[PDB]
Amino acid sequence: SMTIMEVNLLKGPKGLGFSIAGGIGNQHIPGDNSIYITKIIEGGAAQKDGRLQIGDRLLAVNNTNLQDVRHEEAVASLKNTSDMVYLKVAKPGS
Repeated sequence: SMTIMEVNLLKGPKGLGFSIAGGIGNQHIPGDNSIYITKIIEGGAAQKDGRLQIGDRLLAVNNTNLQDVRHEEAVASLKNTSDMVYLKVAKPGS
């Protein structure tokens, strides 16, 4: 089974503060189109909160499922969010 966590972040003065890779046409692992968190930016909301980690797979932002999307669409979904943002992640499985 998947180890799933839900994290609600307030963007704040420095924003959510994490980078993502992966996506359709931009695979992080061969055969895997998942979106992966690759950096936690110093000073951002993700760092302050502490729950998100490099290596997490970003499953959804609010009501938008990101399990099989283009990287550009995943980035857009993160930017199309208001001050409180629901993030659902899978922790490393393997």
